[PDB]
Amino acid sequence: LQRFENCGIFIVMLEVILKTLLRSTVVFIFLLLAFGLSFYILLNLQDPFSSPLLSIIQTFSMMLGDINYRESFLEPYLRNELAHPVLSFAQLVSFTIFVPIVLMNLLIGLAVGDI
Amino acid sequence: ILVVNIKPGMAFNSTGIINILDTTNSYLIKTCMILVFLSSIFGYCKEISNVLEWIIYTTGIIFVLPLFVEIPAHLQWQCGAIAVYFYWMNFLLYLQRFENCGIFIVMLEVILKTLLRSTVVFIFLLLAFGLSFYILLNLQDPFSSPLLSIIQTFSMMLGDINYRESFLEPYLRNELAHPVLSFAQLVSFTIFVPIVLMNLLIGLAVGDIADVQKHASLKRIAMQVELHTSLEKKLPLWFLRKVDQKSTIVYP
Amino acid sequence: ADVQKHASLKRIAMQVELHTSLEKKLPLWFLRKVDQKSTIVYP
Ligand SMILES: C[C@H]1[C@H](F)C[C@@H](C(=O)NCc2cc(-c3cnc(C(F)(F)F)nc3)ncc2C(F)(F)F)N1S(=O)(=O)c1ccc(F)cc1
Ligand SMILES: C[C@H]1[C@H](F)C[C@@H](C(=O)NCc2cc(-c3cnc(C(F)(F)F)nc3)ncc2C(F)(F)F)N1S(=O)(=O)c1ccc(F)cc1
Repeated sequence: LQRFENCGIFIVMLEVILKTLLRSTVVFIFLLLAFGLSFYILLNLQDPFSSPLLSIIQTFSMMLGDINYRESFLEPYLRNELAHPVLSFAQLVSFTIFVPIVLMNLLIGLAVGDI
Repeated sequence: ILVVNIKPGMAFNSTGIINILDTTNSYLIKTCMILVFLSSIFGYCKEISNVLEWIIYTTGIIFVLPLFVEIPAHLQWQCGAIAVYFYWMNFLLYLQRFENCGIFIVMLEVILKTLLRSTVVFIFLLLAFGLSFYILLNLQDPFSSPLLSIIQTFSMMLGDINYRESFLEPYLRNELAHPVLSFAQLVSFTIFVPIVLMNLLIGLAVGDIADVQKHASLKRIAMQVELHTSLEKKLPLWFLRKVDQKSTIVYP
Repeated sequence: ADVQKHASLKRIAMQVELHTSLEKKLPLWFLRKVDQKSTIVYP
């Protein structure tokens, strides 16, 4: 579709943002790996974090701002199923600040700036 | 390597993993513990970057103290969850030396400081909802205590309000004590904080990252020049004369 | 991004409008007691 004037500029805008997002992972995958390996320690008794790979896929999927908060922090806390409660909520807010808010606004800053 | 080969919560020693004691990774666990311990005692001697290095080395020791001193399994992994996190968070602050990484850490430093100036104001906009939902929704598990109420009303700000599970399903069972005011506070939240504050933060984020990109093509080179001159101020002069070079050829 | 055009002036305009509103309403002898003509700084 790049060969039609009606289409090609939206694929220039896709090429430009996808390449920008790619340069950004060479830094921020080491941010994801901090949360993925940390929630593997803190939430290990739960199905959705049971293994380091599933924990990094979960913290990848939480990125968009859908943390499943009641289902894996609160309902476990009110049943003592959290092993490290004071630190587990401190890692919840550290994720919520750094990723759904800081990184996902940093990427709107890049995308709006480039497009 | 010491994390992913041991189930989190099990005590361990150089001899292996305790449940029973078993030896199936013992040479890997022994060598990784000695390497982390050495890295931490040398880490103190090389002593926000300066603060994170204390949090890492004072805690990565506690995760590995069972190389010498037996410790509660809970304290070993509660330290592991902190040390394993801050090792990777602080790895980004080493990436600033690479030409093509550092500008994204500059854009992270700028937006994080911009959000923190905005937090000194809007914590009181959170605490208004956090203590109001503590009154209006007290019969529900997520709002059972003022601290849990403020954690829940923090976590709602992304625009994930659990509306059916805490307003409408409770309303259709008369479990809301103050129904008219409870829905009036549900709208007042949905306006002020997943819409007005998050669109304000996107306004700050775009406005100041599009200003880093105004200088980025110079900031790359200014970081490199300040790095290489800092090393010329710290390398001994004979080494610079042996290693530096007056002319170079290129073959395109 | 338009408030951030004026922000570095708007900080000061808010401070000037605050301090001049108080300077109109504190009683005249109080300003003459308090409003010192020079100040030193030690960097
Ligand atoms: C660069 C940042 C942004 F801020 C947001 C996010 C992103 O959308 N990046 C695109 C991307 C992802 C992956 C990928 C593949 N597979 C996994 C695994 F292992 F989990 F399965 N993870 C990531 N590969 C290539 C790309 C690229 F081509 F687009 F560049 N990333 S982040 O670093 O992943 C990330 C950061 C924080 C966080 F909390 C969670 C994740
Ligand atoms: C400044 C505003 C933004 F618009 C959005 C949001 C945010 O992401 N700020 C980052 C942040 C949060 C916390 C924090 C820690 N711990 C709790 C507690 F008590 F709940 F556990 N709450 C907050 N600390 C430091 C930072 C900072 F360093 F980044 F600045 N905040 S807000 O004020 O919190 C907030 C506002 C409205 C709302 F409806 C809910 C919350």
